[PDB]
Amino acid sequence: LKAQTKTEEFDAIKIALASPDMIRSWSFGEVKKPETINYRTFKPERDGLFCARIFGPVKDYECLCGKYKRLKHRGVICEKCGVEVTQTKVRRERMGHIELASPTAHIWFLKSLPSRIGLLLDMPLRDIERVLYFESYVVIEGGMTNLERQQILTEEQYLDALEEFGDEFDAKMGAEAIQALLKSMDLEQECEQLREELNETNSETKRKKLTKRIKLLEAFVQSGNKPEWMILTVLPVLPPDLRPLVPLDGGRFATSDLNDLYRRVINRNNRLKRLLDLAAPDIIVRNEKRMLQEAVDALLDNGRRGRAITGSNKRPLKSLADMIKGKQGRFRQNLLGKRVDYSGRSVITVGPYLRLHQCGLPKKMALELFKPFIYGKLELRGLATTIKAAKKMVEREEAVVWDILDEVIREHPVLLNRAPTLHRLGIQAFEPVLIEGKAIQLHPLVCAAYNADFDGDQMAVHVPLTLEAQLEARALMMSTNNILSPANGEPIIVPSQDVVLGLYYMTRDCVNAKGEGMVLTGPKEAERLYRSGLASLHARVKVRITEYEKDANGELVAKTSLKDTTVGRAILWMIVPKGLPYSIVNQALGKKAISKMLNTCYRILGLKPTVIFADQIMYTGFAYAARSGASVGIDDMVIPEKKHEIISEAEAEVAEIQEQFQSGLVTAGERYNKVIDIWAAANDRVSKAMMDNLQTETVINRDGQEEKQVSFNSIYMMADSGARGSAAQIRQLAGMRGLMAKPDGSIIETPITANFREGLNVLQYFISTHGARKGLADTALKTANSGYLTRRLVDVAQDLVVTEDDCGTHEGIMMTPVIEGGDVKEPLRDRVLGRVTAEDVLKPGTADILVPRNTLLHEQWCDLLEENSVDAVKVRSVVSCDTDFGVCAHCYGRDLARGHIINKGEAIGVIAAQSIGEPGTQLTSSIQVKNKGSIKLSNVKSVVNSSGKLVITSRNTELKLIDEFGRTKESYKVPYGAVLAKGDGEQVAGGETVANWDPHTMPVITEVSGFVRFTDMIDGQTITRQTDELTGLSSLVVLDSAERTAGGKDLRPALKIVDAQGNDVLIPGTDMPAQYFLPGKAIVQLEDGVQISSGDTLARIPQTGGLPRVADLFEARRPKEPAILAEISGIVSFGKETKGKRRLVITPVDGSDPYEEMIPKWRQLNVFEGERVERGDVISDGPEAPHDILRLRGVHAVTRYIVNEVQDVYRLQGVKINDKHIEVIVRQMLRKATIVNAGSSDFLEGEQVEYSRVKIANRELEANGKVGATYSRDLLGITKASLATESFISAASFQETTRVLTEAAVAGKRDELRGLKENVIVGRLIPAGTGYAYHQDRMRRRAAG
Amino acid sequence: HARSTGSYSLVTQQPLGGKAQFGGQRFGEMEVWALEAYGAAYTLQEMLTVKSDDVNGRTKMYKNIVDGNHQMEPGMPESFNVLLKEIRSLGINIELEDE
Amino acid sequence: KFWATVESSEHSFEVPIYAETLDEALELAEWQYVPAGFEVTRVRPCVAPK
Amino acid sequence: QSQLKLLVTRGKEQGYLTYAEVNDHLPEDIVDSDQIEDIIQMINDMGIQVMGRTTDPVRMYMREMGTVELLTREGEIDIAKRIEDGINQVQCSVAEYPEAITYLLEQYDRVEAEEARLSDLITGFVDDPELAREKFAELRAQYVVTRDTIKATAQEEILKLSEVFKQFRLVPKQFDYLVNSMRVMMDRVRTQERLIMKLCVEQCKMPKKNFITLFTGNETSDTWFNAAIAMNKPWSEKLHDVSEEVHRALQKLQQIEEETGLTIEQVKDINRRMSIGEAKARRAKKEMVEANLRLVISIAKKYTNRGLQFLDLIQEGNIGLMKAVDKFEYRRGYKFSTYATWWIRQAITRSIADQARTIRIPVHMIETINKLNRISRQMLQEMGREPTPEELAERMLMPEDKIRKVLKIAKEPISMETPIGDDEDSHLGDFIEDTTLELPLDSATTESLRAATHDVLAGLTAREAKVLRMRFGIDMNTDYTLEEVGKQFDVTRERIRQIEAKALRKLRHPSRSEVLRSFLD
Ligand SMILES: [Mg+2]
Ligand SMILES: [Zn+2]
Ligand SMILES: [Zn+2]
Repeated sequence: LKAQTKTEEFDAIKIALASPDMIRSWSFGEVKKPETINYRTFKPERDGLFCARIFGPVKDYECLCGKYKRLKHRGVICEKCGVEVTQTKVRRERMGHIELASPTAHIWFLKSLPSRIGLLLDMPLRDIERVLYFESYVVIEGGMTNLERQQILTEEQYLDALEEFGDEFDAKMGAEAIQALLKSMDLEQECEQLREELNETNSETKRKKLTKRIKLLEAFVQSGNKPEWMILTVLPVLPPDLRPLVPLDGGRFATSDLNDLYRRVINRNNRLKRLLDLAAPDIIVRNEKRMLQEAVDALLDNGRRGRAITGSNKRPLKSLADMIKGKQGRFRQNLLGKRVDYSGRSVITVGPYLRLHQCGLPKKMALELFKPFIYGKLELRGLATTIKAAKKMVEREEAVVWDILDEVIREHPVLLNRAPTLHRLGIQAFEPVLIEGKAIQLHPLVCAAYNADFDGDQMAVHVPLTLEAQLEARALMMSTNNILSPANGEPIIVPSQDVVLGLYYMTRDCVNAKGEGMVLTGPKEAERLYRSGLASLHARVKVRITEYEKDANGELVAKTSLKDTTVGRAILWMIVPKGLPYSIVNQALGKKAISKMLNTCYRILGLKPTVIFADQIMYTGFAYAARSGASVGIDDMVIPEKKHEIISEAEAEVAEIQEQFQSGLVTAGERYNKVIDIWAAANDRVSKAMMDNLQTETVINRDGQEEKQVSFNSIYMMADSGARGSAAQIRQLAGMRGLMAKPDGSIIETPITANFREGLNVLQYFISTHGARKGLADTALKTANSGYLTRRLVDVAQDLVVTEDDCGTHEGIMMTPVIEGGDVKEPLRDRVLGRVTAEDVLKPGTADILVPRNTLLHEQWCDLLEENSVDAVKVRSVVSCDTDFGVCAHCYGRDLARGHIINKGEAIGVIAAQSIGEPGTQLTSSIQVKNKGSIKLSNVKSVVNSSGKLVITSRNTELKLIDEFGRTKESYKVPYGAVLAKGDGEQVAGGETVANWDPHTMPVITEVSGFVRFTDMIDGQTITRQTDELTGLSSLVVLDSAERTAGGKDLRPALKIVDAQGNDVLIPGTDMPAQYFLPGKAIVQLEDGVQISSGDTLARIPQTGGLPRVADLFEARRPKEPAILAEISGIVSFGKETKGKRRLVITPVDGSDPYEEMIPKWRQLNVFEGERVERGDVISDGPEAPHDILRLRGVHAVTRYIVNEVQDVYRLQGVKINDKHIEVIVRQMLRKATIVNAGSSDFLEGEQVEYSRVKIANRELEANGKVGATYSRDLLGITKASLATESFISAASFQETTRVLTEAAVAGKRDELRGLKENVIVGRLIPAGTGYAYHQDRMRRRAAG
Repeated sequence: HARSTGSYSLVTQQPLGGKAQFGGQRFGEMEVWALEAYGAAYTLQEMLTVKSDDVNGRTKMYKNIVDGNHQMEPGMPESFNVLLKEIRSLGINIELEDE
Repeated sequence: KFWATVESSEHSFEVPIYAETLDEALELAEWQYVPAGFEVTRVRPCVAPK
Repeated sequence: QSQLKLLVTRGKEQGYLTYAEVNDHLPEDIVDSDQIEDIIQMINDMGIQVMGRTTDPVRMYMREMGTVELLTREGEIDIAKRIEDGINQVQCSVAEYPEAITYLLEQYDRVEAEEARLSDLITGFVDDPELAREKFAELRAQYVVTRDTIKATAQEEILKLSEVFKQFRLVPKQFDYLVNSMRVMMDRVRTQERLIMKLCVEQCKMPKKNFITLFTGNETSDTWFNAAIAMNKPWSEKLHDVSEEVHRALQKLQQIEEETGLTIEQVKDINRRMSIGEAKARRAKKEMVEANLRLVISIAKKYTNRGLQFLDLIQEGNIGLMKAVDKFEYRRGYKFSTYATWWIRQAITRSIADQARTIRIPVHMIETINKLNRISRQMLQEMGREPTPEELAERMLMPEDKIRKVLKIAKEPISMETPIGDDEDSHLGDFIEDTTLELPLDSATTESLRAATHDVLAGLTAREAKVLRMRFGIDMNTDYTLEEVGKQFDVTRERIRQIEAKALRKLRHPSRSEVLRSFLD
């Protein structure tokens, strides 16, 4: 079958250089005149920038002169003035051209960053411009002569060289010269010579800079382009309708600057054409050629030469490059947004009468929106004659069209959206409910997701026209279909303010009230008791309840009993459906438990029950909150009676330190700290005073004297329930508020004593001002920062989408609780749940598989793992996923707006970036065990001393508390020289002392025992004599090797352990003796001859955060003062120091070639100078560089570094983000890898891990037995990783447009789409989600027969 | 405010403030991301193609909307086409291939 | 080659310095770094197990 | 003596640099991505910026013309002398060409025969129609006297022929055509010469030393051909193979001696002489212009802001200077400076009048506008505010109603990319509504109306439907005349016109008419 000719639905795209003939192909005529219109009867002047003959008729299906005006005449060209009679739309299509007089360089290819012409010719830019401007001659194909090829000459030089050899030598100047250079160039032969050269000289720089260029060259050859085309012969002109002349009111016109530019180019070109026929002198024609070049350049890209100005207007005219680039940073058409029909917006409001799936839509709005649907639906039933009649009907607002509108509104969803869209929940689909008013009514439970308040926020509505859009809105973007956060499985529909206060006031209990102690048959007569004003809401009552359980297999079991509860809780139980135990509502129900209720309800019953439950909860919440009569008075805020004393005492305290400063007892800087410390300490007292005087303050009585319980005080109910307000906020109303700080950043030592309830004098307010201002500014800035972070994150991920189903790899990461500091800063069940196992985990007793192989771990599975004591689970991750160019479902996880495992085709990268970026607006000396357990020493070498204690000889040492269950609770790090009262496998209690040491001291101890000798220690050189004046006990202080004398600077002082015989006691179990050298500024303990033992110290040596932190993390930025690591495992050594720095000589016990590095000595050391250290050990402390982690530790280590650090940032702010998303960001980060070995691709080439692996895995079989090449994983920042994209159309968006388009053009890049952004730009179905099927099918049809 | 179908811009065909019948709501990058996060491709397509930039798509839609047929017959948004012309106005040759 | 750790301004980074000796690498680093007002912190030899 | 420190020093003293300048100077060891991209961060931390031959030709031209030595009062006479010597030489070269005279005579035969005008054939000779009609007969006479002397006495009359032909000032176009004809003839001569040459040296194996020996002076005859090949030379007997081709192509070579009335020897001489003269002329004239290139700039500095670039002005002015050099004669004693000044100024003004406008307007329009602009000056503060719009042209010599139109079109269009309020990316053209577009609602109503009218036409009789569709363009191309309708309908004329009115009536009643009635909004 014939392949094709005409236009079907196109595949991909291709970009390249254009031949002069290729340019003349698009051109339907040449524009020979600068003229535009007729100036009187405004009409295109033939052969002008605007022409009917060249481009198109001014009116649809009508000739210009007016001969053939009939729609019948089509393919006829008029005889008077040839114009084919066709729609005027073709004036937006037809191109044109201009024959240039002299060749003209294309400014994009000349002035590009690499300067394509330049590096193609291997000719410097300066020389090329020197030639183009006729400043100097350049030889071309010099042949056999005195001169080379690329060599440039001058006037006299060229004249003389011409006088010598007329022929067999050639040189020119100007654009024609560069054209000749490019045309004469033989790519093939040059390639051959470069290949011969690459193989001779062996040097890094030479062969690198050679291989790069030969790569570029052969790329240009295979491209299909040709060098000549870099110099413009023909100049294409853009369609007139894309640079319109269109008129305006008052008679004035308006046109694009492209008309001015083009007109200039045409004018100067014509003048050149005339000057050539006039045989003008060289000095003229050269000037004209330069002017032509300048004009053409100004047309293509303006601002790279002169920045030409438009007629009558100072502002520089906008060129074609500026047409493509656009503005507002990097945005090209549909990224930055665009206008959309069938849409609207308005102020938003309440409406709690609504159901979670619906929203109030104003009558007028819905009418104007669905107006096209109403038109058809009217004449469909026959209510309207024709479409016009329907228009008139809805325009007259006849009473019928309302009821006719109710039809179209019923099952047709609408899209509701807010202004700051972050996470996908920013746009949610609802079901329209006609409302009288101009305001849009929103469901309260969604107010959390939108982050929308009622203070005059506005929302926009969109109509899902096509059937597919309706079903997409209903099955995906629907409100009830997302009850959960994409960031974490926790419910986003959690009740907010009034509702939680209502349920709180319900499930609260009072000590004595109506119906206290009485019994009730059930919830019905409980509510019947309350609604009759008989029994109080909160009272202690035993009721008969029937609670169910689904504990049977797939079946509900019914049970009934007498529960001890309150009347209110019992009334509330009428709501809670089926299997949920009564214990859920038996509590006080704060904002937390009320959420876990919904959560559990979803993880037990299902979606529908959770939704209806949620609606009911909101309803009863608002109801009883209204009934509660909760208010806020001035007497609701209770100021501590003791406060006035707490001030006075504190006011006395400072005075003490005020006097000591005058008597010189304390220094100024010490005084300031003392005063600020006491004043800050007073605030805690007042604050934790008012809290006690608030929470339990109510003192009541039941059949007796007094009994006290939690207070019913309103503001406190609000703060405790979680409705609104908090401890820090109530603290400002009642107790004193803070201590402010001057703009200097330093804190003022006169804190604000008065509060909001109390008056505030002038000063205090004036001081609060800076705090306010800086607060507003800070938030306003952090908005922008969060936005930018989100942008970079979406850019780095994007096209990452679930493609395969199960890649089937056992690979993954080891999931254990974070165990930070004292106890468990995050549990195991969190980091585990929702994530399918890599391999079957086992019970403490083995040969028993509770969870087989890979199975998604849900609530029940995690509960089963919780029954058992298991502290670790291996989990498949996106970073470890073997699937190339995407992620398998069995790796990623489950979590989503639904509890089920992740679907196929969902785009995970986008929701990952969104989940990370949305919350980001909220961002800114001895071990004592807190609990009871058993001591477990991890990774430690130690020794027992003469005191019976245990001293640790290892730098890297861990202390874990493993209780009887076998789970790890406490985890700490134990420094070198620490004294343990316990050992491995011991027993301790809560608060028991285990480890002890000193921070300021780094004790150098001895494993063996014996007398202490002295070697290479000489006074005045290596050491120095100093005796204490308060005691008389001395030590000879080791003099550092910077400050030593002439020849004594070369000796390494040491303490070598000797026995009774005077021999050398060897390091246990080795041939190597034991001698411990001492560093600089290290004071000894015992002198020569004095006998010691184990544990005795030989000598004792003295000594950001927030959102930008996350930014630094994701960008993999190297810190300022990085911790140095040991590059190779071995025993460290100190060579002779040099040049203000110090050599560090590592000594491998294993092979060879002892490695030495330059470390500045000023940096305090860590590593024992005389001991071995594994690769990755800390030679010094401080922040660690991510690259160092990746290189010296590994992928699994560095990914854990990132995730743990960023989570350390977020979790500190009380923000829940599943590790998943961060892991995908990591996957995108380390995507690139630099090859080491060879046999397929190049040597040092940076290339995609997916690409490389897909190659070598193909080379492990067939091919050669294995010719496959080794590589090295590389860590790239999110912005640098985002920089790498196969699609040039996608790259033309966020990157620099010019450079991208040029580099892609010279290469002949074929953009196959396959990505999200590029498909969005070109306006077709996304290669993910709904569209994923389509693009899959086509992808299969492609590359096949 | 609200709009069904209204006046369009001359340079690039897009909804525009029309005589004070108000132009369409702007659908921004973050909104496109939101549509991308959801698995809904068609809503996004019709959003940035038929309902906005497609000169044929709009009318060819409206006729179906009134005909009782909910579909879309999309095409190349006038924007990207304009960009094809603008790019091809230079020495740059950008073409669509295959079938 | 040799990775020289240079630190200045608000932050630090490593730059490749080619040479035949650690000492020579240090000299070539400083000569090609210090005079610009850039501090030379560290010099490390390139490992790369092969 | 540091490369990096040099880069940073330039980027410190200046403070401020561009990507390319940083790429120009980089450490010997830094060629790659992270080795630059980070160095930028290094530099953008302190002294932050990121983005001989000075380019702009305003300089280079000024320097290149700055080289050329200024002339002297006497030197101008030298150059002009070189000009005179140069030109009239090619004029004499024209006068010595027979076809050049015969062409003039024939064209004049076409003039008196009313096949063409006089203005195309002549500008006048040394100076009337009668005087022309006679002088032409003088020329013809001096031709017809020399035409019979072709028999050593002719060289005497050829002089006078040249004299009378020289007395004619030809229209520049005609003269150009004559010169062209001559040089083309020479190109033909070269065609035949090269054809004959390549059949001996490049093919037949024979030296150009021996080939040109008997060639010069004959080339037409067989003296070098039939009397040659028998010479017993190594290159002689080889000439038999191609002997057909040369002899066949020789016919045209001797034919040129007829058409042009000159032997092949003479032709080349005449045309070469003309080439020498022309070259001499241009050689002097260019040298004249290059000396006066400064004057052009000095003049153009006045016209700067009129809407044309500096270099455009100086180039058009340069063209004016060229014209001045072409039409100038030193024998008149007029100073070349004050003379050429007007020419340059004229070219400048005339060019600005044209290409400084997006909408180009005629010269008299520009002048007419100028006069109004001048009148509006005097009455500005004289009227206390400004003269009323309908009081300007009273002083002008025209109907005065023009003021509106003249004041309207004159205003240049506003840049479509002009930033509008809010200072945002909002631009003027972004707010330009498309009127020429057909709104979708109307486009739908049109379709519905098509279907409707079709339905209404489905209700009539087959012939009524056919004739009513035929009367209009309904479902057909090119609605037919009432006679044509009958032509296709058999029975014709007043018949058809009736059925029309018979159809409209049946469709007039509120049963069939009620459906499409609402379309009458
Ligand atoms: Mg708000
Ligand atoms: Zn016509
Ligand atoms: Zn996988």
